[PDB]
Amino acid sequence: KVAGRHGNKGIISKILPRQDMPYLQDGRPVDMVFNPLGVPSRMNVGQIFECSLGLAGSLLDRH
Amino acid sequence: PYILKLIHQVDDQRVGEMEVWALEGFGVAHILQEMLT
Amino acid sequence: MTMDIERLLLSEDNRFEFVNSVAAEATEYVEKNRDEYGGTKKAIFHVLSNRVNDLGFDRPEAYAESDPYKPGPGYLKEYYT
Amino acid sequence: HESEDISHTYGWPPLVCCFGSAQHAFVPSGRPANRLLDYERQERMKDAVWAPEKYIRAPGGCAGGVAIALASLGGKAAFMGKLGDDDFGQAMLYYLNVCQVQTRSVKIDSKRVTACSTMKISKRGRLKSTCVKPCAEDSLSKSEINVDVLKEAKMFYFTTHSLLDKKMMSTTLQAIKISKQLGNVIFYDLNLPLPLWQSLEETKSLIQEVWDLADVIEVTKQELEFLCGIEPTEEFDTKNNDSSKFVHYEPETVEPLWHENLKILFVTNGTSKIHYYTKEHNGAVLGMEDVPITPFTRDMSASGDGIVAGLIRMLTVQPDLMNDKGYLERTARYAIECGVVDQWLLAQTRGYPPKDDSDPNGIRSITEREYRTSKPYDEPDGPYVMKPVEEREYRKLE
Amino acid sequence: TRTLQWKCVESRRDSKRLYYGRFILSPLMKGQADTIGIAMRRALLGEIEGTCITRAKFENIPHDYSNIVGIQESVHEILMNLNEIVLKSNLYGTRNALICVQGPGYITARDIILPPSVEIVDNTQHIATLTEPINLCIGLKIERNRGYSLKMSNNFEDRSYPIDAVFMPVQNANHSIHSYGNGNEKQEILFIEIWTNGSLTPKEALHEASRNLINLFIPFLHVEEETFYLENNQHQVTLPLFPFHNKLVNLRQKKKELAFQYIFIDQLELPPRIYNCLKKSNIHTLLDLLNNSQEDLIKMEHFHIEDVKKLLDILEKK
Amino acid sequence: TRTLQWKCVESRRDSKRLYYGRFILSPLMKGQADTIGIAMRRALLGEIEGTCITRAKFENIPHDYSNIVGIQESVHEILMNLNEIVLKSNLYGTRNALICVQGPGYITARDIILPPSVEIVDNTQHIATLTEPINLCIGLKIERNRGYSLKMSNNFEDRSYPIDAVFMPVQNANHSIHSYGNGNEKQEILFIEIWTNGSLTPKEALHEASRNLINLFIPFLHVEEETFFQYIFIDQLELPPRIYNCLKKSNIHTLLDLLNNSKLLDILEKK
Amino acid sequence: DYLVRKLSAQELQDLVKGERKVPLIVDFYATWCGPCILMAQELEMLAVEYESNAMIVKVDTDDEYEFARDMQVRGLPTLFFISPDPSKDAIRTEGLIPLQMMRDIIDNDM
Amino acid sequence: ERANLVFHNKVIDGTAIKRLISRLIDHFGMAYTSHILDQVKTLGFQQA
Amino acid sequence: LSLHRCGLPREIAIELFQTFVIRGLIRQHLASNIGVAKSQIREKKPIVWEILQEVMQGHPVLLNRAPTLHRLGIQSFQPILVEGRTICLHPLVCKGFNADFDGDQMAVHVPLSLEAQAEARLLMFSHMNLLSPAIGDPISVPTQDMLIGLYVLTSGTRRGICANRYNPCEPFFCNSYDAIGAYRQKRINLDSPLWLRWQLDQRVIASKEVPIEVHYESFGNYHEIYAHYLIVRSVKKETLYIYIRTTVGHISFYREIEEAIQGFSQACSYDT
Ligand SMILES: [Ca+2]
Repeated sequence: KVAGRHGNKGIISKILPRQDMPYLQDGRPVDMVFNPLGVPSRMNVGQIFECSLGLAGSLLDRH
Repeated sequence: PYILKLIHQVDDQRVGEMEVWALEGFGVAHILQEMLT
Repeated sequence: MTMDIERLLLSEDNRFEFVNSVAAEATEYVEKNRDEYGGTKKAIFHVLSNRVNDLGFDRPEAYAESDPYKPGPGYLKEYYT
Repeated sequence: HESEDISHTYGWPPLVCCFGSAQHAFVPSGRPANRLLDYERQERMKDAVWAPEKYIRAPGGCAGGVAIALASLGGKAAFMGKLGDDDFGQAMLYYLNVCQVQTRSVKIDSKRVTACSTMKISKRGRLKSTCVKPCAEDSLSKSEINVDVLKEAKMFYFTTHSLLDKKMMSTTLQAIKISKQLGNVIFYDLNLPLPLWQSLEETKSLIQEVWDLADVIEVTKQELEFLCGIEPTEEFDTKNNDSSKFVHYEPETVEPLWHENLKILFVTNGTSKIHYYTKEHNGAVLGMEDVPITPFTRDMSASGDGIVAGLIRMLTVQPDLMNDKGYLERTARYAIECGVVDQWLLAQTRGYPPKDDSDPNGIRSITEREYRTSKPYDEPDGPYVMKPVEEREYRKLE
Repeated sequence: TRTLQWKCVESRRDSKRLYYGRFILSPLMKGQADTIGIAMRRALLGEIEGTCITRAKFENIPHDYSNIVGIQESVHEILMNLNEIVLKSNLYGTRNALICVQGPGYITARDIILPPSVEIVDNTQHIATLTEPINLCIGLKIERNRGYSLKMSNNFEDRSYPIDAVFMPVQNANHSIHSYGNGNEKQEILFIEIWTNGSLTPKEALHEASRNLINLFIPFLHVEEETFYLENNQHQVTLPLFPFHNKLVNLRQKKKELAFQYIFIDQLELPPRIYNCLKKSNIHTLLDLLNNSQEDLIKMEHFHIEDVKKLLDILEKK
Repeated sequence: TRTLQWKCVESRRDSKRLYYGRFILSPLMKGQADTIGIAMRRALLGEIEGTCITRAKFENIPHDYSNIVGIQESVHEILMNLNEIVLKSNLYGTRNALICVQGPGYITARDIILPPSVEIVDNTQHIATLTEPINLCIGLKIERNRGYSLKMSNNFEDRSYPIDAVFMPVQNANHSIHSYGNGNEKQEILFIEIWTNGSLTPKEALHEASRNLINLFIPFLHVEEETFFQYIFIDQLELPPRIYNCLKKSNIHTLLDLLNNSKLLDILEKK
Repeated sequence: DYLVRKLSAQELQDLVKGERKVPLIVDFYATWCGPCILMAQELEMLAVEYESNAMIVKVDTDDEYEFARDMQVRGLPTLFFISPDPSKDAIRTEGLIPLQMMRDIIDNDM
Repeated sequence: ERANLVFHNKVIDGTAIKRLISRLIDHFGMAYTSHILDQVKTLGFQQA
Repeated sequence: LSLHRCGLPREIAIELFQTFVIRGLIRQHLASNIGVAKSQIREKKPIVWEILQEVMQGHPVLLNRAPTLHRLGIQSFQPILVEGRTICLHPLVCKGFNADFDGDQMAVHVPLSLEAQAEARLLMFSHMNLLSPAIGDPISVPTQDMLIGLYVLTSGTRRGICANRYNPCEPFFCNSYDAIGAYRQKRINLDSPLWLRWQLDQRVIASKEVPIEVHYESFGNYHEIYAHYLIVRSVKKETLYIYIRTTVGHISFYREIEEAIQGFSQACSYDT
């Protein structure tokens, strides 16, 4: 069981090699893939804000 | 995002009375007997 | 077999009598030949295959299938979940 | 002497008649050569990639090897030759058949023996050898020529190895004249045999009567220099891809070897570079030769067979584009890729000889993985293995 | 000189264990860059072998989670430090290495006694810190492999604590496809940027991925399985002709005559029209010819009723 | 124990323009089978050369209408029938095919006059139906390209009707992976499934896809012949106000910004 | 012990000009020739099989190129089978011949 | 034998697919529809 | 997984099929008696897993959700030995079980008597229970991203002002296979409009409306442009050419249903 801090709980069903996980435009494959359908039903948009800001913080080296 | 790992896989049968109703609905009399035998 | 199971039920009058008849005939098969219906061949599947063959169609015995591409005796086909 | 017009049943691609011998694994000769190679990679890969001390490339193999190579490329190749009715002859005959090579033009002889020609060893003055009994694939007769195969074939192929015996030479000339009369393009892969590399003058006289009959001639860079009298001035086995070692000779240097019938001359430096010369156009195509090579495949004969097979494949499908610069560039590039693939396949097939610290025909080989497997270095006296506390010789830190 | 050229447009050495290289391949016809890009992407990420420490063996410690007097790091800290060092080697197999030293001081990758097969990449990598003059000797196992070491129990040996090695040397890879703007055949420009841990330069990884890819598609260009004859035991013959020759000599000694599955219609002195039609119908062997019927032959295009009659008597003479 | 070998397990020909073939490759290490299957599928679908009709010229017909006398099929439908013609060829560049026919009857693929290197896979394909005794000459344009390639030139406009021909000789392709374990021997088995339109056998398409893939990665092995102080600012260093304003206007604040653009240097070089 | 011994041309003349009690096998090889290395492995165990009942000699055609041309060695690998009796003729085999054929060539037919 | 389906051209949604499954069950039976659901499930997952 | 299959871990499957595996070992003489087999199972020999794999083949098991919800809260599936230490379950049946994937544990029971195995396979399998008895509506309807993917497929071309910047004031495919093939070759997009040469009868469901415009040529051929298809009729002849204006998505969805029917018919070849 993995979960964020916004009530987005999740069970791990698949483990894929890094070469077939979806990857960004810088070539880095993503580490985990979530279902976008969870947000509208559960109505927790905070993870959407945290997700985007986490990417910015890691690139800018900020917390 | 910040993702945590939970404790369920670290920390850790009876057929209820409702399963009897479902088995009767299917009409599986021998299966239902097998549960109570 | 799923289509064959329904096909047998099409000519049947009560699906509860059909399963009782299949179970009764399957029990008869295993009593005659104890050392046949334990592994790749199942008693119930043999009944279903026979009942389809009785209608005049062709099915493999007990719907049993092997693995022609199995490399070795110790190699068992891992299932990609 | 002719027959019915059976041209309606000729199926694309056009048949190619690979005339010559059917030796198993037999190279004509080998000359020092320069390989277009990345020597920085070789320096760091010397412990895992085998490289010969001196790079010597054979021009190719027998005519049957080209037929096998051409068949593997999807072309329709028929081998014309003679085989004995013995264990080897039938084994070779089966080998051609299972390789999709048509052998209806192969004459099976019960009197002759395959590749076992008898020799008379003179020992009075200087010891010589005269052929008392030619081998099975040297006794083909002018009557033993499948003219129907020649009628169907749109290209005739032969090598210089078919001219080393007078009986073979007369039949070889006879087959070419019939093919020329039937309108078949004559392909002449030189593949100069070992004896012919001495006394250049006799070599020119040996092939002069047949040089003028070939529409397409494929010679190696070493063979072209030998025929033209050019002395090899470039260095060999030097860790550099100097342009001198891969030099495109000007058409003026090629002119003395030219003749009216000749349409394309192919000069091949292996798969590294292939040069083509025509009446109007001339050019060269760069390739690669850093293919996996083992001591069993170091002669590069598979590349020679693959290159000519690719050349035959491209020329037969488009006979009207022979004098087309754009098509020749694609043809030469295609030949390089065929030669690269064949040499790559041969290395995996034959493998490597076993290292130095159960087979009907004693042949011990190891795969590429086994050749790259390192010794464990687990010797108890070795410096890489734990030793008892007595002789630990603990090194001091900074 | 080549019409299709490739070049390393940028090479960088950000750190001792982070090499960046960008490569261009132009011009590529439309759809080739997409095919090359993904295949290079998968080959670089998971088809390049690397070598690293697989298991370490101490002497006087009870388990990998204890503390050694004189060392500022726990034993588990040492294993993670060992798991982080980068090694280069072109050879396979498991090899031994030693860190037999004494302190006080800093233990780095430069202090590892390596076999000639393998070489150290970053000799400045920290391993352990020794605070008092103790004698520390660690036995190492070095192996070259694909993917990552299996994270399962294999410590049945003499207290060789396993190390979860990650053999993949390409940290990351990326590729971009740009239109050449030719307007006549839709050419494209392919860029490839490779990040490596220093065990091999990005140019080497580009070549190694291409060579590994070729070895993956070259088997389809080999002859089909069960084409040549074999004794059905070796399954790998350097010379495919010899196993059939060994059959004939045994056959000749027993005088049993060759089977029909090894007699081809070429040897049958058939008319050229008959031979061409049979070859067109993918009928090559005499056994395959026999398995057909006369009606199965009449249906062929250039085959007539009179021909099946003359074909039979040819077989009758044989 | 085994070596990497391939074999054809299934091969069906239930048409003249529909061939089926299933191929097995084994043994494969973990992760390799997916890579081979993905690349082979891309090569099969688009990287294999296909031959088909690209343009059709209606010679001797100045009608320019949707229908012509003596032919039941419309002009647009004739192009549609031409687009379905399956061809196999080794041609380089472009060739011309001609269809000059008699009066009443059926125009089939057998009636196409072909350039030397091309063939008709199925001569029974219907082109058009003739009713009135009128001759009809059709000028075809045979071309051989890859599936992924695109062409822009379309003979401008000279009464030649372009045919939007898809160049796929491999109708479909799919790969499957079977994994077998023996405790610790994880070997993978790759299945390749190829459907071709008869222009080439599925075995041939397997080889061409493999060769086309190899020809893509050969260039990476090619070699070429050989021939023989942010923390210091412009404010600190004494500069003329004229020069200072010019640098400040161009956002040249530190010295690094100054060296990145190319008696100013004489005064600067001493400090 | 017994193995394939490297001999030059003058080392082969007195062998054929002089006495020969067991059949003499001349291996015309070159280090650059791939199949000749395979040809050696067959001769490595053929010598073991026939031990002292036959003699195996290898000749390098790169050095003895003038001598190979006199022998009419048309390529590599080439084997010369010399009968112990000077009356009988020699046997020249061209190509990577199988081990079994070399058995019957030296036990009989020569 | 060609199946006489209906070429849905506008759009399918939760209600549209539910009706289609109902009609497929009432016309082909549950054995056919069980296989159709698996193909539909794969098609929906793949395109999503 | 298939609709009627479930994945069982090795350590869970061996516990459920303890007796049957022992029977297989004794039947095939691998184990002399019960005591040897039980010790052999604990040894975890490679043969044991092979016996377990063939034992479960054809033996259905019952999957039960402890907080049972419907009659589908307990159902029968054909188990297949799967890797890992978790029970794989079909996505469709997880809605019949309401099996959320934020945490759930099911109880699995193996029928023993041949009568129980008969009715488990013939009465409780998912392929025979597709209609809810409450009203007679399907239960295994695609949902979640399965429904999203189908919605995107059938969400056709942009129409009107969403497709053209200015007021006007497309490829033709002879068969659906070319349209699919062109889509694979990136020649057309999923939502890009195209014309499909329709060989069957009029089958598309469109609003019953008169043609937008009829192009009546003077030679008798007249084209009828409808909102979604073009029909080419003639006076001299009766050609009746139909071209459907659609997308690859609609073709892919239609082809998927048609192929599923044909694939099921060929597999269950009662004709032979
Ligand atoms: Ca040559």
